[PDB]
Amino acid sequence: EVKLSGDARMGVMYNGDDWNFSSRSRVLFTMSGTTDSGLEFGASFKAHESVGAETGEDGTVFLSGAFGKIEMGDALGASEALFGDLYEVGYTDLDDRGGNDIPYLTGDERLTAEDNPVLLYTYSAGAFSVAASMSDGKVGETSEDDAQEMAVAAAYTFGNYTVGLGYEKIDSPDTALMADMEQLELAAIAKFGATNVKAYYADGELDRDFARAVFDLTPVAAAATAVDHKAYGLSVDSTFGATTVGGYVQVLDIDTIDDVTYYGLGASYDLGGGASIVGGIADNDLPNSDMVADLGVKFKF
Amino acid sequence: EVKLSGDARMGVMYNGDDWNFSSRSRVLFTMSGTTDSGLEFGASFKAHESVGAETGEDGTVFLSGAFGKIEMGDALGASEALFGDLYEVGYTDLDDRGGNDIPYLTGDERLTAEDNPVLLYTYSAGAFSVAASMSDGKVGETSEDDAQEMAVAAAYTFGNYTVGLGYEKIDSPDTALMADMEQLELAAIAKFGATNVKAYYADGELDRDFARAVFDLTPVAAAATAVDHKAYGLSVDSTFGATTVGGYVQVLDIDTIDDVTYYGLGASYDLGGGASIVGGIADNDLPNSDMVADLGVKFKF
Amino acid sequence: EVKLSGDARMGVMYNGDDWNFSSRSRVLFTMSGTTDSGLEFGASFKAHESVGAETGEDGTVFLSGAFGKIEMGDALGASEALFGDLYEVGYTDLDDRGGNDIPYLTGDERLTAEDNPVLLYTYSAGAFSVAASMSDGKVGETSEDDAQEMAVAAAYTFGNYTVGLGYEKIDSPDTALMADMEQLELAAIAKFGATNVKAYYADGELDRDFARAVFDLTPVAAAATAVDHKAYGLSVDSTFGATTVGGYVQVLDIDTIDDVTYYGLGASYDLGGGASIVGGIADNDLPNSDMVADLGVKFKF
Ligand SMILES: CCCCCCCCOCCOCCOCCOCCO
Ligand SMILES: CCCCCCCCOCCOCCOCCOCCO
Ligand SMILES: CCCCCCCCOCCOCCOCCOCCO
Repeated sequence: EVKLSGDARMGVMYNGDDWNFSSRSRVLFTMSGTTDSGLEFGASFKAHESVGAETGEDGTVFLSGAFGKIEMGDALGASEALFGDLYEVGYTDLDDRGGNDIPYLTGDERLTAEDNPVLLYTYSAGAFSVAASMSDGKVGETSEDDAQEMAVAAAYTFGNYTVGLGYEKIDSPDTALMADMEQLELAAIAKFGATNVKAYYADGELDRDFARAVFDLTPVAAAATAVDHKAYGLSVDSTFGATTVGGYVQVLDIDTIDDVTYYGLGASYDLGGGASIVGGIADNDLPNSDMVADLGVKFKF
Repeated sequence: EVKLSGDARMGVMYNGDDWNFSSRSRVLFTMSGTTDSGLEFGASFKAHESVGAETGEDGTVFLSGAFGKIEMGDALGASEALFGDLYEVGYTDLDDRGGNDIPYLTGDERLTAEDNPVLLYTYSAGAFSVAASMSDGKVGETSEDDAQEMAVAAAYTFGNYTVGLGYEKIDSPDTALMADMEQLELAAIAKFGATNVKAYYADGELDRDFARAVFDLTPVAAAATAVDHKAYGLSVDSTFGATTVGGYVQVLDIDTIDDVTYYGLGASYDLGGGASIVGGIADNDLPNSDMVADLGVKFKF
Repeated sequence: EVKLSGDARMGVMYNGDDWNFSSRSRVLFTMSGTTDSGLEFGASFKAHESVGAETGEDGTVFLSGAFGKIEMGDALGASEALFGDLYEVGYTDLDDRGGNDIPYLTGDERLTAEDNPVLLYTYSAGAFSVAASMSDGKVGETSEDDAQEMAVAAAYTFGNYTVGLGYEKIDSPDTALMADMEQLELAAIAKFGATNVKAYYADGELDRDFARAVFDLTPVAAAATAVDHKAYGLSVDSTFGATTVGGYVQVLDIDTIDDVTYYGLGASYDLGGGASIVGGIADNDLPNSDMVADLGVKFKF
């Protein structure tokens, strides 16, 4: 069975200097089935991904059961599968100055995307959850000696709160050229009525020149070094009636290289029916940074 | 909600010299919704446009209400939104020698396409209609100082006839390189039973070397000059029973550069059910021009 | 009317040296309609082919009736339309070492693919079938003097068996550069309960350097020569309960150039519901050849 859903948005966006019209529409194909013993299986991808979904680069395929779910394709990484990301600000998701996303190292469309189809395993039992993920250590089916990437996370919900932790590791095929990167994450999610609060603290080590490239700095002509980093952040959103207001603030401090605090503030008004007016503002504290902002309508079909 | 429709055609086509098989199939995704106060909203794009529809280059998004409809994306331009184009000849739309389309300067996939998402506003009240359109004056969200393009049109239906007028203007970012282009259009549409008659007269001014490029002439190594042009044409089609016969003739006279009359004659036979046999013939009076022609079946699903 | 179906698979694949995750998902658009006298017409293409299906390179359009079916697009060639191919081994279709496909010269995505939309005509009456196919002798609608390719096949079912024959011919536009290629095929299909047996014998002549390129050999700096070849093979599959086991073996002997025998063995277990576990092994006898193999699940929606 194949079900269709879709979305669209339109409005105006300020990129720091000019306003521009911004719009889009997408269509999602969700396919499902149950085997005779009650195993579930399915697949989904958006229409603009038809081509990569046909090679396993985009879209995901899965099979679940009493043993947990195995998913393959552009599967999220284990930590991000359990904890997700922060309040999404702006109708276009105002990612320009850093975004609402938690800086997960692996999985998805993140640092490991070249590796795809990656595999995600997840399993819950009552109030606990575990997730583990990895590439094959080759570039999909072309047996390329590469990035072996992997992650593990686990959570525990106790009433109102989930708290969890995860570990992500990216192995370098030539550490004289690229240090291995690793990160440890702790996250705590709390819902109190119409308010959601999500907070995280991650720490680990990054390859020097990847870290210098994050902040847009030329690399240094030397062998690879690992620098230490710690990241952390918070979003709060609440809904009153049909109005949600929310924001987030996060910091990345990569030691010996630079520090940035980035943030955003947004609001939505639900017109009911699948449409809402959404608008937002995000920025960070580095040097250049010019706020971006937007305002428009978002539609779910 | 997401509805699917689609089309397909197949037959043989004569390009001036040889016959070739010609065929295609397309699928259109139409998505709709109503908000709690009865505002309508939607989005649509064809499957082969999944990629550009995801950036706002292809497909359109809209929101309508008592105030009129706002549409954003590859929106038609205001004049073309009210008056449309002439009898479509041939199963492949025999556009080779000039086509059935009225030479609108803006909107759509026309001279302004780079500008997209462009915006179209339309509003009717009883028997009158207004439409206005424009780009943002940037290249979508990449704030590129460019083509500010805009148009306005209005119509009035009085029984059997609509008559209307429109104005289209394209501003040059460096008039020493490209003159501004403008056009004024008047159109009159009349339905008399099973006969439709559409006629227009447009006039204005074009950039010299754009006009020379239309007729496929090298440009002249000089600063930009505007040349004056006037365009006009007519189509008539009628249906008897299951057979429609129709044609059009149009002329473009760009002063000091060249004149062309182009035309076409076609017929359809409806097999009922969404299929019809369609065939046609088009040509113009320039020098080379070898008639193109075709014959095949067209299918709507 | 537009119906959606789709498929997906996931598992691990061994390419001769390494195992890799391999997965995909696809969506097929099938569109149909009946005219007032009961002619059927339709079109279909997969989502990842939206772009070529819009030019007639991918997907097919058709119109059938009492006269037979005419199909245009990426239509299969006449022989392959009647006889199909051998047991498909492996969840990814383990085509690496030669595959389960019978070496048809024309149609489809085979040697004639550049030619597409190609045309297929088929007609059955009781127990007999005929099929004929061809390109236009141009490169679709760009009138390119090329490959005129064509084929004819016919079959006869007598109870338990179909036996048939076909002829395929590819004409060279410069025989000093490329010999014409031709092939004659005989095939016999037999179903005995849950067992299917398919066998073929083809023979003809190939262009020398195409034949040398098949076996991956540099060509020889001389004018084109035709070499003679004969191909033949067999697959057997049977289902016991929910387990199907099957395999095939085929040989290509191109005279004065090289001989290869290629084969594969696979099995499926049906989980019911559209999912099955499939796995397989294929290889050939040339020199390098390292077996490929796979194991995973396949899903139909
Ligand atoms: C710890 C691994 C991080 C991996 C993902 C990168 C996280 C990026 O967000 C942090 C930085 O703030 C935004 C980027 O700063 C660069 C300049 O602004 C962009 C235009 O020049
Ligand atoms: C007034 C602005 C016009 C902007 C759109 C162009 C209108 C084109 O149709 C008129 C010309 O007739 C067809 C083209 O003539 C050129 C040569 O034929 C094509 C193959 O060489
Ligand atoms: C008679 C016309 C044949 C036209 C289609 C080609 C048939 C290919 O299958 C036969 C050969 O066996 C597989 C290929 O052998 C080449 C080397 O292996 C591949 C990796 O190097």
